[PDB]
Amino acid sequence: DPKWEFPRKNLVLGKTLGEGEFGKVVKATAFHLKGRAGYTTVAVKMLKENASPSELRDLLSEFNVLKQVNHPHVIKLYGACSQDGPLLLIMEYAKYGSLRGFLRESRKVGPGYLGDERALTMGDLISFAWQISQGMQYLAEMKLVHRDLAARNILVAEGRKMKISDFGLSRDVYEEDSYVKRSQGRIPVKWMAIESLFDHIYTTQSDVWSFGVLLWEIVTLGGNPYPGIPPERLFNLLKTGHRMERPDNCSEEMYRLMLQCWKQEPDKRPVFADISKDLEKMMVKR
Amino acid sequence: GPLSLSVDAFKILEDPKWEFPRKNLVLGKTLGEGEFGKVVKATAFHLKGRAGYTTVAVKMLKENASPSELRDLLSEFNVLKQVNHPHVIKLYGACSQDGPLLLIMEYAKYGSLRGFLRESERALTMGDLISFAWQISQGMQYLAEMKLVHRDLAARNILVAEGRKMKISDFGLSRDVYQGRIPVKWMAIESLFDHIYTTQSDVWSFGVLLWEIVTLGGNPYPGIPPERLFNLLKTGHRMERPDNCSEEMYRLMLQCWKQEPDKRPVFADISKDLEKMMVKR
Ligand SMILES: CN(C)CCCNc1ccn2ncc(-c3ccc4c(c3)OCO4)c2n1
Ligand SMILES: CN(C)CCCNc1ccn2ncc(-c3ccc4c(c3)OCO4)c2n1
Ligand SMILES: [Cl-]
Repeated sequence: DPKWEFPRKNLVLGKTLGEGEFGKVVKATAFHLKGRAGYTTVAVKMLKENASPSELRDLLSEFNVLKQVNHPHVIKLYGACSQDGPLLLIMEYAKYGSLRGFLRESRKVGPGYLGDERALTMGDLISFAWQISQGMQYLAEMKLVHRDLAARNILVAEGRKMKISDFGLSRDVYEEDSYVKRSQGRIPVKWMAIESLFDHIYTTQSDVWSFGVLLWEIVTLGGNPYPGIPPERLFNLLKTGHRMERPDNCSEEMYRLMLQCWKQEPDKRPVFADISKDLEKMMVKR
Repeated sequence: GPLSLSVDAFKILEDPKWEFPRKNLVLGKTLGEGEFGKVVKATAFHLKGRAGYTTVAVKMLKENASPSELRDLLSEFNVLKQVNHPHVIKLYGACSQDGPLLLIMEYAKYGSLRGFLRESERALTMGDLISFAWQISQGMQYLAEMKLVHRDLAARNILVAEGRKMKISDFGLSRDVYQGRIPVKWMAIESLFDHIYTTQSDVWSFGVLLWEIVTLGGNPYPGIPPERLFNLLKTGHRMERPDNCSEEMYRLMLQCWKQEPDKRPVFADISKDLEKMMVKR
């Protein structure tokens, strides 16, 4: 695709920013990128060593989705090097790294959380969740299920702007408004809706469940969901109606929004437009 | 769904052959973590009615495990409880009643074959490498006769136990003849193009393993990205004879990579070529 193809000689790769089930991401610079003169600092996504077909399919899927979507709170694709060498996706650089990393650093780095980019209040946290909701609201309009919504898969960029990232597992639902997988998925159990875990059904409403988990991660400043609970225990724990407890740093209204995202019946869960409205009300009143 | 049914069976059956009391198990240092989960060294008291403490390896889910990772563990339990061979890593038991699911396995003090070769500045004869290749062939021959496809054969997925005995490990992806999770550089052409896996696709993987052995842990198709390998294999390219590799050994490799699965050797033939190398010093 000439719209996206970038000259490989104008890209220079540097240190690894992260490596895992999502693949490899390095910090880079691009010369004469999309008409910007001189060098622009970028992130480059590529396959890790000993890549499987699934990891190549995920890199290509990501390329295909980010070609079609544009939102202030979705990480930007700028280009690709897809000829005569490894597939490289050139992306928007997010200087603060993952949201999980950023929130966790805030327990340790002053001014920290207060109940300046390192100073955080409950207002900041509600704003982070609101930015992510708006991104997801747009993605749902675009008939996309992300499936991998989690604090580790959100990026924090210039001005502490939230950028939804990690589109490798995202799927089109234009027909039936569900994505169904015969085999077992690669989404961590503890972020999965009950119907995704038992029935392999992914919808915008299963993204709403995952958003509720992300909400619990945000207010706990990067806490580990269902802490101490082995993942195989979540089958029984969720079907008997157990949900994570209200954490210490959480209003009743915020906990009620989480509980609503974890309703057993997907249709009883709020939609992203309603989540964005609930987070707007919370902001304004405080 | 299929996984909730297996998890629940596993927590319920409490099979006295396999269930090991959690209080008799003492977990020690981490041996390895990755896509295969987490394995730690441990001691097990009265394992299988053995006296005192047996040193064991314990496999468990790593952090943030997916349904795929949990299915791989149960699936390993399912396959390994049915197999018994000196060059296949043994299952001794499971803990399914007390916190995280644990599999209790034969311990391999030298770790992975890949790690054991890359540190070889230890001394190996071509005779040893060919012993290693032969042992794996024996394990694979026994698995194929049981109609199990391993799918995942690689030097990183072979363990080295006491006396440098080879142990085939990583049975999570294995299938009983009668998804895209294997690294592309170990996959047969028909697995890449048509998603077929048979004993003959295990033989292709075995040919890549021979090449890792002879290069003392080399990286297959060095500096070729996996995305390009699809067209290079399709057009009949294969890795060059490596340094310190006989014609005989390299001919065995090339036959494991025939395009037509029917033209590859079976494991009995691979075993016989290494038995014949052996007697012919
Ligand atoms: C798991 N997710 C977050 C992977 C997202 C992969 N795509 C991108 C795109 C742009 N940027 N800009 C910075 C990073 C980055 C920084 C630190 C990290 C990092 C990515 O992964 C862990 O630590 C990045 N990644
Ligand atoms: C990827 N494969 C090899 C994982 C196999 C997992 N099952 C077992 C079973 C028994 N043992 N006894 C030692 C190890 C071990 C040591 C160092 C490692 C290691 C496993 O993995 C990497 O480094 C072991 N693993
Ligand atoms: Cl990404």
